[PDB]
Amino acid sequence: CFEPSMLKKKQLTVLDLHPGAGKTRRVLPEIVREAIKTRLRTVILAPTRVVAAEMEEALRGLPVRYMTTAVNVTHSGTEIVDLMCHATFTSRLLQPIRVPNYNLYIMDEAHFTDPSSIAARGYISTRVEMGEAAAIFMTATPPGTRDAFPDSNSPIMDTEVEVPERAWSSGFDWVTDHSGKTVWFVPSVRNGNEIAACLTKAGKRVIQLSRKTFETEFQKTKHQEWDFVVTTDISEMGANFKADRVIDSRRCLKPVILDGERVILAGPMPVTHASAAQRRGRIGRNPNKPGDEYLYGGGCAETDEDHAHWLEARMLLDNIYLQDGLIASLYRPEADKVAAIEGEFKLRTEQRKTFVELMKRGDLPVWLAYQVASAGITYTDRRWCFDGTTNNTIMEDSVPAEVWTRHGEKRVLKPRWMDARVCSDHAALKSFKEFAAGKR
RNA sequence: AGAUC
Ligand SMILES: [Mn+2]
Repeated sequence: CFEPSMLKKKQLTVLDLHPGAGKTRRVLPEIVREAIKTRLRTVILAPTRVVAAEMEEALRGLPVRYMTTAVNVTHSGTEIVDLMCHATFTSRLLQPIRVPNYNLYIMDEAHFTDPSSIAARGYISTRVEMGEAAAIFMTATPPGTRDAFPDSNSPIMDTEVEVPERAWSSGFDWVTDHSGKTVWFVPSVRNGNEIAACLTKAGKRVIQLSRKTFETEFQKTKHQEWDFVVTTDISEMGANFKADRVIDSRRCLKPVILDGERVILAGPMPVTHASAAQRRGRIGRNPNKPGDEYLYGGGCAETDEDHAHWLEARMLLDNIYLQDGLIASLYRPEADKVAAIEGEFKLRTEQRKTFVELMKRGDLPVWLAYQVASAGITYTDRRWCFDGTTNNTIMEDSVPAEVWTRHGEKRVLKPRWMDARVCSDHAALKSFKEFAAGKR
């Protein structure tokens, strides 16, 4: 557990705190109050807007500069503590700007494998190792450890069973015979839609959660009755339910780079241990309501090296300026997930600004932005969106999607580099069509 | 699938 000793330079502390143990509502305030007392320049790193909003609740009234729109408080101007999301921190490290020389970095959910979180751990741990700063990483599953069954406030009954992943008409009576409340993690929105329809058909009350619907739908879990929450991994962090069962497919979709050539949303494939621990961690939280059960349908992923986020983290970190041209390393327990030589992705000055602008203003995925920038293409030149090979054609409703270009021509979306994330769902395609049209 | 400005 935490002690003020850990606030000295050259100390990186990983607080292994199991789900429900108090990372956000107990330990984080404790750390922040001591940093405020001792006037340490501190940044708090939340993985998501949601967790940031949860953080402000727990830090209510303390002098914290919230560098996120997810929170709106009056700032005194004397605030020495900043709060932002992992991706915001990493993006700002990429700008030609003045990053404060924070003495203390506090990262909550330090297992997050978003490429910007991985890159932030690399930068932060390198700065600690150089003697410049102190850092505290909090998670239930410290990087480098593979325990899918961490401790809990109340004992959890874990049972491996065949978990249905499609609509069913028989053979799974235990799903619907249950009279409690179930949180069911599914690999995708479309997959949860089919299961939710099947459960609704059988007379259950279902709330569905995803990135696209979380805002409006999650509050319903607080105020309406419900039998099932069917959720994507949106609910792995910063989401809590009054449930007594989790059903876990133990699968996910994850971006994968095929042959160095393109990015697909591979799967469904096994989740990591960290993600299984988070999913299981939705229950077993209430010592007054024992009896919770975790029903899971397969193993966890033994190697995450196929995940594109590892290489994308190195693309960010190779281009984050440290000191007179040094390059930060990935956080050591995770450094073996990428086999690329040191500095392989460092871009020269001009191509680097393009990569940065492609990601921030352009909102392209890291891997894609890097392909464009490293080809010498300028930010506003969108011709590559239309001149790929035929197998790069983006479909809409099984018909080649089309775009009115800045030159008043209707062209089929066929990007020179295919990254499935630009058209994996409706909002993504819409954002990329605007990009291909020259609108941002 | 997720993520930020
Ligand atoms: Mn927490």
